[PDB]
Amino acid sequence: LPALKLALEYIVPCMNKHGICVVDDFLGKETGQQIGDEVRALHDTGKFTDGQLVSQKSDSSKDIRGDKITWIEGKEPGCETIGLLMSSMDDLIRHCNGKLGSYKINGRTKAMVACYPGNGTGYVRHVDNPNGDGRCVTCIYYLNKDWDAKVSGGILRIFPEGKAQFADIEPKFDRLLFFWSDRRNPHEVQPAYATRYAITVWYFDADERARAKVKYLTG
Amino acid sequence: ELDLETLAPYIPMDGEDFQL
Ligand SMILES: O=C(O)CNC(=O)C(=O)O
Ligand SMILES: [Fe+3]
Repeated sequence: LPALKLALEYIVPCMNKHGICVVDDFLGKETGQQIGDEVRALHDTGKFTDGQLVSQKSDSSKDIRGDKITWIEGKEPGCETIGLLMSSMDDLIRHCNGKLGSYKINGRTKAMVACYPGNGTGYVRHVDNPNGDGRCVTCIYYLNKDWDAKVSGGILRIFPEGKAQFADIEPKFDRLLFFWSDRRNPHEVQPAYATRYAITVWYFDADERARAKVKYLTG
Repeated sequence: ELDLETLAPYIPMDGEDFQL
């Protein structure tokens, strides 16, 4: 499937109708495995640190999210396949332009590479972008070979506003997920009992992200 | 109601944003 057809025939209608869109077998097993090695290498070489919160108050970040992460630009040596993933995500989003709600997506974060090190770690119910920080689309790539959610947990459960059913996303190998980052999609990472890896990029709406930067720079 | 930013995943809020 070309990006153009995936974007226009699937991602766009799916995002506009449901606000949550899964693409399985996104890059293929060979590229998926390479990404998984790069992530293992980061993990093994002690690159990960505690996942942080936008606004840190009295409780530890670890009470809220049990993952450890690093940020990847995609050009670092030994991270080139993550960079290919990021370009592939970018390509999809660029082919969606002007058709994802009324968003105009001009930019994104670096990739957040995140590991829940089993042990019942997860992420309490949250909204990625509750207060208008610019993030309009959350994009997650999973790379967990041999994941059995009934035994190892780690389900991403999303509660799409107004819907008769919540969405349970297993963190399955080579699975790509898009969802609106705002309050339409509260979500949680249910406790994980094996090592769970995912790479997240957030896409920014130009106008909202500009306002967010303004509020922050004069906050 | 809770400030939901206290639960939201951190992102760099200036000068780390990749332009597509
Ligand atoms: O890893 C997942 O499935 C979901 N992660 C998050 O919700 C997050 O980090 O904001
Ligand atoms: Fe989240």
